[PDB]
Amino acid sequence: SDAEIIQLVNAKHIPAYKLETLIETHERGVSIRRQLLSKKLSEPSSLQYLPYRDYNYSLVMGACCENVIGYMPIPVGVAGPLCLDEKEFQVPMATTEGCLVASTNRGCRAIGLGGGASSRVLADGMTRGPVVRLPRACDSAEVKAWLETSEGFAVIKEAFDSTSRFARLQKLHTSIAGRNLYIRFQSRSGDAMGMNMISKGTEKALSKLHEYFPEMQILAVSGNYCTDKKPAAINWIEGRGKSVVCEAVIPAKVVREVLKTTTEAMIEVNINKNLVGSAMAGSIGGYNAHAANIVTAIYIACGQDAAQNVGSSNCITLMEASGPTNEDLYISCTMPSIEIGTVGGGTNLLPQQACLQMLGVQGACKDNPGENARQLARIVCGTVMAGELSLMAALAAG
Amino acid sequence: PRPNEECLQILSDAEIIQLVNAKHIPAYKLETLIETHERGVSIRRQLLSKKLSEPSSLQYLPYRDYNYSLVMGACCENVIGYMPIPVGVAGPLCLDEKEFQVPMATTEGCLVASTNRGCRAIGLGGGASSRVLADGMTRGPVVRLPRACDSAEVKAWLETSEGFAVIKEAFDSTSRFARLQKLHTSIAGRNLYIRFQSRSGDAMGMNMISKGTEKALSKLHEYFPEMQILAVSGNYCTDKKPAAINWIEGRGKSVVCEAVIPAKVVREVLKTTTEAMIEVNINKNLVGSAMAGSIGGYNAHAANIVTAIYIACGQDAAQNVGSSNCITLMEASGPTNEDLYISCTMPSIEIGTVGGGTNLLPQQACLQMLGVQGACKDNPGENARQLARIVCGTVMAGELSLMAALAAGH
Amino acid sequence: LSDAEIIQLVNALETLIETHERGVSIRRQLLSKKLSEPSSLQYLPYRDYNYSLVMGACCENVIGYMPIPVGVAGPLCLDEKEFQVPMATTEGCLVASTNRGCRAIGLGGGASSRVLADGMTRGPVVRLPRACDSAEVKAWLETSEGFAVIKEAFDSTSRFARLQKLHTSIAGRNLYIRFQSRSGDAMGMNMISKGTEKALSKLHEYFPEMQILAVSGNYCTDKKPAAINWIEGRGKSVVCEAVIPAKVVREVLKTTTEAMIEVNINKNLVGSAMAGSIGGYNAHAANIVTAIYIACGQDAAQNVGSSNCITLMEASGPTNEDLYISCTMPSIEIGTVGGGTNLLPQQACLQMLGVQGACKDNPGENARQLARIVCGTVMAGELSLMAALAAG
Amino acid sequence: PRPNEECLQLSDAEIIQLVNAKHIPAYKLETLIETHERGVSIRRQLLSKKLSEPSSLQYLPYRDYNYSLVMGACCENVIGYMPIPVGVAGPLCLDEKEFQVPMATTEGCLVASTNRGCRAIGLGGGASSRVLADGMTRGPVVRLPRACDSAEVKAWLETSEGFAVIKEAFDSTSRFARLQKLHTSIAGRNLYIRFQSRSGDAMGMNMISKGTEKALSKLHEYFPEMQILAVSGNYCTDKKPAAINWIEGRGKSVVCEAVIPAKVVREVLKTTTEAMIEVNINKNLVGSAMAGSIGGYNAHAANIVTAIYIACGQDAAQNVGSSNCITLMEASGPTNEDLYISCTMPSIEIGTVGGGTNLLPQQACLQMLGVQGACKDNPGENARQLARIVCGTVMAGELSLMAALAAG
Ligand SMILES: COCc1c(C(C)C)nc(C(C)C)c(CC[C@@H](O)C[C@@H](O)CC(=O)O)c1-c1ccc(F)cc1
Ligand SMILES: COCc1c(C(C)C)nc(C(C)C)c(CC[C@@H](O)C[C@@H](O)CC(=O)O)c1-c1ccc(F)cc1
Ligand SMILES: COCc1c(C(C)C)nc(C(C)C)c(CC[C@@H](O)C[C@@H](O)CC(=O)O)c1-c1ccc(F)cc1
Ligand SMILES: COCc1c(C(C)C)nc(C(C)C)c(CC[C@@H](O)C[C@@H](O)CC(=O)O)c1-c1ccc(F)cc1
Ligand SMILES: Nc1ncnc2c1ncn2[C@@H]1O[C@H](COP(=O)(O)OP(=O)(O)O)[C@@H](O)[C@H]1O
Ligand SMILES: Nc1ncnc2c1ncn2[C@@H]1O[C@H](COP(=O)(O)OP(=O)(O)O)[C@@H](O)[C@H]1O
Ligand SMILES: Nc1ncnc2c1ncn2[C@@H]1O[C@H](COP(=O)(O)OP(=O)(O)O)[C@@H](O)[C@H]1O
Ligand SMILES: Nc1ncnc2c1ncn2[C@@H]1O[C@H](COP(=O)(O)OP(=O)(O)O)[C@@H](O)[C@H]1O
Ligand SMILES: Nc1ncnc2c1ncn2[C@@H]1O[C@H](COP(=O)(O)OP(=O)(O)O)[C@@H](O)[C@H]1O
Ligand SMILES: Nc1ncnc2c1ncn2[C@@H]1O[C@H](COP(=O)(O)OP(=O)(O)O)[C@@H](O)[C@H]1O
Repeated sequence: SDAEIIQLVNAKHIPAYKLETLIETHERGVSIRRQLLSKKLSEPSSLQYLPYRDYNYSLVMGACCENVIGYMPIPVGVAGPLCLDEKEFQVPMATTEGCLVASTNRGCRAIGLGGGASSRVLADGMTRGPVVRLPRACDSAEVKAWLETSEGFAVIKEAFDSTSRFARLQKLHTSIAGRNLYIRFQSRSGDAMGMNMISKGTEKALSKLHEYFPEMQILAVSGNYCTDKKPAAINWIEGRGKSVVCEAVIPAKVVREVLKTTTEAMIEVNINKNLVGSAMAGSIGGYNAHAANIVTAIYIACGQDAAQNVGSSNCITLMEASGPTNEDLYISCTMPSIEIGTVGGGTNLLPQQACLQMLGVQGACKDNPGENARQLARIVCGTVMAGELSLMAALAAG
Repeated sequence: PRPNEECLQILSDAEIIQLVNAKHIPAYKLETLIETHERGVSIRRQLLSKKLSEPSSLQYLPYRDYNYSLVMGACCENVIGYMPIPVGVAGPLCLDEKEFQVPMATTEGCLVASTNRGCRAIGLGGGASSRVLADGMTRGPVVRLPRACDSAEVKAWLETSEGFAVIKEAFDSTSRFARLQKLHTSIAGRNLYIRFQSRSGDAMGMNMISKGTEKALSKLHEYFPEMQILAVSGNYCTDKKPAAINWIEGRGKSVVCEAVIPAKVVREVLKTTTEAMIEVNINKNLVGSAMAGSIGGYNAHAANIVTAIYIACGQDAAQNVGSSNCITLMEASGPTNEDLYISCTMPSIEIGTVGGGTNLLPQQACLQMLGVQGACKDNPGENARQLARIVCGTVMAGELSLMAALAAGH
Repeated sequence: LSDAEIIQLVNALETLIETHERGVSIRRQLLSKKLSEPSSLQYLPYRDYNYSLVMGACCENVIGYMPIPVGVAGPLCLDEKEFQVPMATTEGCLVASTNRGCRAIGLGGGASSRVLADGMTRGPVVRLPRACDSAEVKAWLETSEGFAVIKEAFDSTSRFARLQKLHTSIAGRNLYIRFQSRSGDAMGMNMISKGTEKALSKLHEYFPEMQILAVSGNYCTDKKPAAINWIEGRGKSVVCEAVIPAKVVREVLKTTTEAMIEVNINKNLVGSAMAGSIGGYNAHAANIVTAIYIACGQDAAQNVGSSNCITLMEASGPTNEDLYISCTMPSIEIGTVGGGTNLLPQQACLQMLGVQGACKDNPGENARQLARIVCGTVMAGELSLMAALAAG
Repeated sequence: PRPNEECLQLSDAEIIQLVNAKHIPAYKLETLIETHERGVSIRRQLLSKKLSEPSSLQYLPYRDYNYSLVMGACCENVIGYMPIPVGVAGPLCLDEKEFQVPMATTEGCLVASTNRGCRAIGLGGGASSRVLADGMTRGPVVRLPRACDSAEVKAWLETSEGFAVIKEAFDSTSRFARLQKLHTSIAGRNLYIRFQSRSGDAMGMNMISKGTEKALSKLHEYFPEMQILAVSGNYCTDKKPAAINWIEGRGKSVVCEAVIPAKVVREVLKTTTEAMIEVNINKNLVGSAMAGSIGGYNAHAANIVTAIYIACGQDAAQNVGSSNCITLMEASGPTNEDLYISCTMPSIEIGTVGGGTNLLPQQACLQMLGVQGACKDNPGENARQLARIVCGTVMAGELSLMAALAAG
């Protein structure tokens, strides 16, 4: 019984996190971990409203989380339809910020009444940037030159690509800092965000490189040159994951009636807030109003890694006068580094798979690998554009 | 399935759907038409379900038994259910002579485990110490004057003791927690960006600062009638976008944390040496981030910890953008210089224990678990400050663990 | 003694020898023997130059001087005055294009400028045993009493040294302190350093465990790009503006207001954004800043931060066909006394502008006037080059 | 003083009379007169009357200078020249050679401190350097009607075929115009294209601008709807701080290194290896990080770059990006008491042919280094050698100044 397992565990031997190994059932393991934790709290009843029952923990234990004590429910709203590339999407948004889903929905409506939005994927490739060290800068220079010859690259590419069917080493960007050499490996990864896959490829590639340069020390599989989950100019300038651009034209009438403002007022706010304002703040990649809000809500709803909102949110929002009389609104959003996937990680869980299915991009695209992930990136870029339209109209109106 | 003329009373499921499609009523008004909250949701799902390519795609999206009462008109719209995020626990975290059991909402494997290991190394080292260096949420509107000479005049005016006092009075009249601290202004030709900074009790303070800013700008307008208020936010805050200003001047809570890990613990718990950790920290977190052209990203993975705690505690997760700013430093310490000194400095943790998502019960549970839920009666803001310290300490545990693993390499 | 005699004595200068010009001749001969082209030095000038002002103040191991052509652009109609701007450069068409920009402004009724802030900085890095201690020092530095004592100590070092504010930043047990102060008409580097050393010494008396790691911890920030100079300013922060009549844009600049605006937005704002620029939202401020700095005896290496600029353009007037233009430069590091401004030729260029030496009546006014002149000339430079790009 | 309508054959005051009468612009004095120095003397006299103190130009030299090289090439409305003291630091032991480095500056102790740095390196066995990349850039901004079109152009430019045709049109403009990679970036319907190419021993601006013009003209044939907004869209990026130059390089990317024996650090630099390291990490790495620097992880590279640039006829305004540098220091040797130091400079914009290097005095400083003009047999080698020299001198400068800060 629980009372029995509790005193057996209190007898040090087994730690609270070794409950999924002993106890013959997931949910009970959680209940037992909770009771044990409750007694260590200044308020033993604090867990009362934290849910944990009837959740499919089979897919979570040993793949997505440890020392599980329940789950956190995030309200999921829906914005749409989003008319993108001649299709209609109903976008799931997990958030606790009031008016976010509503304002984004309004943005979607303005786009719909404007004939829809168009998007293009400009680049696709997840990255990993390890740091290695040579005895001297002259040696690291030699390695860089070697990696730059067609023969050196081919050897590394072969080693990298042997690790998986989706591992296709695209290019290599190397940077030297004295005797240190940072190597940025880039590769597609089917419909997976590709972090783990690229890591495996990187470890195999660095090993092959160690044979030709035995004096090379592999300091860290990640030397922050990726760059993963930290702001960096490199992701903005060279891209990371999926680089996407979206656009739409909003008829003056729609700007007037749906957005409650004018094209001229929107343009003036965009230039002075999103361009000049971000410039005065010393921003690198943050030339937008609130891309992070949309990226985050969709990421949580679709099982993405929410911490990747850091670089995935990079965006430059542009607005221009358009049309016969210059009263129509041209708008574009360019996002160079959307880190996303429809396979693996949190996308392996059922509730998040439901939101992905809702968009028609769940799991692998069997006939065209990577297409589901690309479609999801396009959807994110389009929804961000709807979000930018709506919030900017509100700011422009006062 | 009764006809529409009869259905105008106060009925059946298929009938509401037929009344919705017929009288063209937007799905978002379902909360004001049906009896429960859960049924408004169920109908919305049913309406939504026909507009899909896979009508059964919502099958596993939970929606039943959720307390929508607190969500409606406050946290979300067009609700079709909720998304469960697994919550793990890392700890105890020995911080400032207390012990914390940190809730972490995540779907990334080994994150909670590695962070837990980091907590253990710290506990064995005698614990961590933290300090709140600054506290003040900001809002940075952009106004325009006819000429740069006029915007310069406004800037100078805002810089006199009398001008500031007038603005501070106007700003502070809007709320009991609104305490205008300072003003940072920047000019770009005829544009003037004004960064208002103020404490806000235990609330993250976005809404309170906006109200204060609107009252202050209105007052400023009385002194300079030719001033045009272009946007209540001119990106000079800066909210949810990377910016050097948050890194250099801070935003929300600026915090520093530190600990010393005995060589023995580095060896046995972290599976490496102090010397290897230091070498990885310098060449990855300092030199690597420098080569990548990073502003404020001199850390290994602060964003992972900040995000997991933010989701579990009802914070605004989109604020992970600036809240994640962190510089992690490591150095040789002790008699033989073999013990590991580690510090994490986070200038812009945007956080709160009142309002927004913290008004929901499940997230209040995670906040209670930390002992920082809601307002602090006897010392306003203390709960939010305590939460920021906890976030900074957990990030440091996360940095310790991940760096040890990278240092041990293979 | 001959020259080959003194040379032989050195093997087996201005201190030993009597003449200044002779000591240079000797050094040139001594150095001549180590080069693989000893004749190369024949075209490097050295005679008829008074090394008196240079020795022990501006340069060492002097082997001559480098002549930089000085051109003149103007008149520059700024704040109801007219300036003839000296520009030392070797880049063809720079002076000419800048002159054209000046003409467009003159025809537009002139330019207006304002100095928004004035204060040179020095940002030393100190260390405490623990982050908790550095936090304590920061808190103390932010109290009115703590600032008062540091200020008293800083200001006691010179008549001009006046401490304005303190910006402190923590990195674990490290504490970076940015001292900002006016400095009369001097660029103020040396003066601020003296003040900083006296202030840190005083701070040490309150916190004996504090280690002064370096008088400069790169938090100033001097001669390296940094967001801190852009956001908080350094030296003189200046804004300049003008309106160019549609006719002038058409006839002098050979383009239209609409084309200029479109180039400014997509080049200076969007382009600089795509490039990941911090403070480089302009076309070529560095060209003007550098040419004037060399001609006026400023420290040319300071072109790094001094060049920070955001150039803005918009439609103005009744029919919205006139060109409104502004340039905002947050960190112009400049001076009219000390350093290279102590030399006669550079003093001539400063006199040409009417800002040489100290402004006895109001210290700092000459330096402020020079900063305004630099900002206005940059604006003329931006107008001209942008017109050329908008046209083709 | 003869009458105006007589003089067309005359004195100084006669030229003045004519100019002030017909409102003939001062820059015309070059074509108007027959000589050069007299055109300068007349411009000064004319200018002197437009000054609040007509005696201003008294100490600004103009006599005995070679204006033939300047006129129509380096400067306009010339009123004289500005003398910048030139000091010498060295020998600089770099790659088994010895260099005597010319430095034009007015900052006291700069040459001296740099000289000390050179001595510490010499006594340490010298420094080694490598050129990692070479390629000047120009980054124009073009516009298409829609983002979908600009994306099509980007994709087209990325094919081996599309590139070849671009490389052709670009290369056909010069002997040295040899186009390497293309880096494109999209911002909605805007497309920024960064052309990168070697340029022999020339810094490369004009050369690459020409290639870019012909490449864009070529691209306009495949895309008639493409509008060339500006030959430079700030994506180069030239003379403005930018992360792109730091990350992708511009001009010459160079790395330099040396090891300084503990004894030398102690006796010449007056400090210890341990103190130097501690200052480097907390000033050049952490300090620059706290300041929000992009590419400024050094103590004073700009000082050395500027002094050498002025002395060698380089474009001094290029000190903005050319100064980018990350200075690194670490414990080395058996006893781990020796000082390892490296400086990495990704974007040194330099040349030994063209611009100010066409003038004699600056050619003297270039000859002093043995890199003047074109390298007949190995094009670009002189410019590369100059970049290595700059990187090595910066390293000497960093060593010396850091030692002084460490000692206190
Ligand atoms: C006037 O309110 C505008 C508004 C709206 C409306 C569309 C309902 N929605 C949101 C939300 C519901 C989308 C936010 C606030 C958005 C916030 O998350 C991000 C924002 O702070 C980023 C920035 O612009 O700097 C703001 C809003 C934005 C900035 C303000 F100062 C005040 C209010
Ligand atoms: C070798 O594995 C190290 C490791 C561990 C271990 C402590 C379990 N946990 C995580 C996780 C579970 C904490 C991550 C990966 C962490 C990832 O989210 C952020 C990381 O990418 C940040 C960065 O350093 O750039 C990595 C890991 C880090 C860098 C790699 F290249 C590969 C794997
Ligand atoms: C078509 O020529 C434009 C022109 C002019 C004209 C005003 C004579 N002058 C200069 C000079 C004489 C001012 C430069 C070249 C200016 C150069 O120094 C800086 C510039 O490169 C900064 C930038 O805009 O990125 C350029 C020019 C600028 C960019 C080109 F691509 C080509 C030519
Ligand atoms: C204590 O003097 C150190 C010293 C020396 C010595 C080699 C004589 N030379 C120079 C000169 C002569 C090389 C400078 C001053 C150097 C200055 O130009 C750049 C410097 O400011 C960059 C930085 O370190 O942030 C400084 C110096 C540097 C920083 C100070 F705070 C004070 C003095
Ligand atoms: N509660 C809500 N849920 C979803 N969308 C909403 C909500 N409120 C407003 N919207 C969006 O905002 C737009 C504006 O609606 P509203 O404020 O009622 O003004 P109007 O009647 O003038 O359109 C709607 O078309 C809808 O897309
Ligand atoms: N079409 C596909 N795209 C991507 N991954 C696929 C596909 N089909 C199968 N897979 C499998 O899924 C893995 C990616 O998921 P995972 O290992 O969780 O890593 P990550 O979440 O870091 O991308 C691949 O290594 C491969 O085994
Ligand atoms: N599943 C897990 N959940 C939580 N913490 C974990 C988990 N696995 C490991 N840890 C952390 O990692 C530390 C290392 O334990 P383990 O991997 O068994 O190695 P060792 O037995 O060599 O110490 C533990 O003290 C704990 O803090
Ligand atoms: N060599 C020069 N020196 C100084 N200013 C010049 C020079 N050439 C042109 N300018 C300036 O540029 C403007 C352009 O004149 P010019 O080159 O003759 O072309 P245009 O008359 O076709 O506009 C003039 O107003 C003048 O101020
Ligand atoms: N009006 C003035 N403004 C500034 N400095 C002045 C003034 N009058 C005299 N001075 C002197 O000139 C010195 C400034 O020159 P210097 O020490 O070389 O420093 P800087 O680096 O600022 O040029 C001051 O210390 C002071 O003795
Ligand atoms: N070896 C060489 N390398 C480069 N340029 C050379 C060489 N030999 C002759 N030249 C000529 O010198 C020019 C370089 O000077 P210039 O056109 O002013 O351009 P820049 O100074 O901007 O590099 C080249 O365009 C070419 O005509």
